Amino acid sequence: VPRGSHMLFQNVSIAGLAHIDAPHTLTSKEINERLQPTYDRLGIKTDVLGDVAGIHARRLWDQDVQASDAATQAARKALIDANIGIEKIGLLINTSVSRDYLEPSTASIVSGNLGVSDHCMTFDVANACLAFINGMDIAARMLERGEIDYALVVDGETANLVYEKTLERMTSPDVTEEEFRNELAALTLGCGAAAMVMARSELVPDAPRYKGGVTRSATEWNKLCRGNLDRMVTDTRLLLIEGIKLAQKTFVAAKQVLGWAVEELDQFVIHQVSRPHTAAFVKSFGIDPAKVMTIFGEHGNIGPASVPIVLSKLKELGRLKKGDRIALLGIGSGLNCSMAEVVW
Amino acid sequence: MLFQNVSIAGLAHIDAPHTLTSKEINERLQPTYDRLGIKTDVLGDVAGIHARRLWDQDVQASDAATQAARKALIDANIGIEKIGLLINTSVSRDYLEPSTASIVSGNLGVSDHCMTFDVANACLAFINGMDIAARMLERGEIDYALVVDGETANLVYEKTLERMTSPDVTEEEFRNELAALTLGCGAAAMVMARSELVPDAPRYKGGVTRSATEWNKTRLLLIEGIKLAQKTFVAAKQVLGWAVEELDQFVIHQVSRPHTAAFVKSFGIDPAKVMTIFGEHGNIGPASVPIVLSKLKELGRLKKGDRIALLGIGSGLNCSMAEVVW
Ligand SMILES: C/C=C/C/C=C/CCC(=O)[C@@H](O)CC(N)=O
Ligand SMILES: C/C=C/C/C=C/CCC(=O)[C@@H](O)CC(N)=O
Repeated sequence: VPRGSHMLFQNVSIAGLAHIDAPHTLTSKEINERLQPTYDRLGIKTDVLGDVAGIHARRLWDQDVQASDAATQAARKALIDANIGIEKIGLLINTSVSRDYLEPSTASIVSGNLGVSDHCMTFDVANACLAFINGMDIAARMLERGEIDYALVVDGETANLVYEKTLERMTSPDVTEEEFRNELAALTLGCGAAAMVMARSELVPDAPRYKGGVTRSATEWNKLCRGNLDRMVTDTRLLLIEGIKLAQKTFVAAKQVLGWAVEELDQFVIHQVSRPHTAAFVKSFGIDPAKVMTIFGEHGNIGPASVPIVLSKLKELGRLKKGDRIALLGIGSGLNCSMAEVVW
Repeated sequence: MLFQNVSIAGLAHIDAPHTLTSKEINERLQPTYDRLGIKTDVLGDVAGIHARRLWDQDVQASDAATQAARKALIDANIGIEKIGLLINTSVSRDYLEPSTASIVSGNLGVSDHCMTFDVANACLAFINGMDIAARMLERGEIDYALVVDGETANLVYEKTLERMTSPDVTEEEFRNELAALTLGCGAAAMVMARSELVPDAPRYKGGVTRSATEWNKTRLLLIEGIKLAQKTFVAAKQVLGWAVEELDQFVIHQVSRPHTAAFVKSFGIDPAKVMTIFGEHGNIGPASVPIVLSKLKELGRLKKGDRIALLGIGSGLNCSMAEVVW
């Protein structure tokens, strides 16, 4: 019985992948030292960062590193991984939450740094922690059609400023319990960068394939996590509850269009908000925790770069084998949920 | 290779309610003009911007985008439940996270199948959004899309006027800040759809993009932008079959009178085919193109079969040109 494609991508591949770890370690121990007088005033006796969220350290750049710089570093590395020159790139999309300016796009800045040709289409996509997958999909649609041969999706995140300003606000003798709780999640963020070269499959026959997938939304929850360059406010309790509800809905669609059954997937690359959010997600879908790589403990939450960083690390660690079915899953502020598949 | 089954179901624009005239602005800049001895009316007499519009206090980009979206849905005569994709393309944004699109979508009440995200690409983003939506429609992923764009400039005016008025500022710093006083508020939205759902609707053919990202760092913008546009037009001739005398309207990004005339001169375009709103509304960023297209529609200037060129030269530098057949 002939079936449809369900609109999954055909002949779109991952030619190259890379990540950059930011150089400076900031431990939760140091942060707690700074916060301790405020913890004490507020009666907080548990280590909410280390023991509850499960984050022991995160990485930071120098103050003067912009999103575009981190993105450029990852892009050069992914080009090497793909063994191609910048001249082959026909599309470059930046997907980071961090942004150099309102205008022009961070993508144009990265493109300028790398020296793209005058044929290269460039723009930014912004969608909280899901944007790298959005960028992959947009690239995939062009590649499938054959409008381009190769695309770069890039994402550099700089959390330096949010750390600096949040730590100042949270150490004020006047900070309220409500504002302290509201901003605490900002201290689980991390710096880092990732980039991916995608290509028409005919150019890279043995490369992993990207199939695309499904998305569902609950945009009535768009107030749950709001962030600017120096501040992020989060309702962690509702993010957890409403996020899981949305992912359940999304998983129903995934079973229908991707044919997913958790036991038949080899890796789950999940956006990571915290240890308890991850645990809840894994328990909710009955996923084998051994299939779920985490970097949150030592790098925290790298926003939309998280997924590709974890995928790149799995590649480098030699955890991925030909034929492996890899689920990319994320719940992003919006709320949105996306679930897609890569076949290694 | 061009899109065969993508149409424009509905289109709308919102004009911001408060007028700030350049005469009014100049009264405030006069002492600083005098100091440094300018004695020239750069806004009114050179740039050709005589007024621009501002929103009420505390109107966010999402609010303006939402107003435009509601009016575009009416123009398309469809309910929000039909929208499968909502992309926001504005420079102005409520937050870094979440997307301004999610906020607009929440305001409208989109369904749980509706995909949303922001695209940012200076003044070219609305055209990028249309392209992105077109590809999804063509592939059958969705039946209808909203592309929305609300621009706010209230804060920029307050801050810039105070800054450029301060003791430290050199000529040049000042002349650079003058450019900020050409920005205007406004909003637009477009419903795109699969053509079989809306026979007789205008059709979006798609377009071409060329870049010169070596210039991502005003007079310079002009020359290099036009050179980039020339390259892009050469491409448009080949892929779109474009020739100037065969196009009925040129809908272009709205930057300044000198910039517009230089563009018209370069391509040998009949200026009668180039509607402008900069004089009274200033530069509305990526919303300018769809606002002008919407005004052309509302004015009854567009007739069945009209070949309409949409184009912008954006910060990057980037240049995109696309065709709509009315
Ligand atoms: C398992 C439930 C998790 C809820 C997720 C909330 C969103 C996560 C964040 O707040 C950031 O990582 C980025 C983001 N919102 O996309
Ligand atoms: C006609 C030549 C145009 C040169 C380009 C000028 C830059 C224009 C602007 O500064 C804004 O309108 C928007 C933008 N840069 O995308």
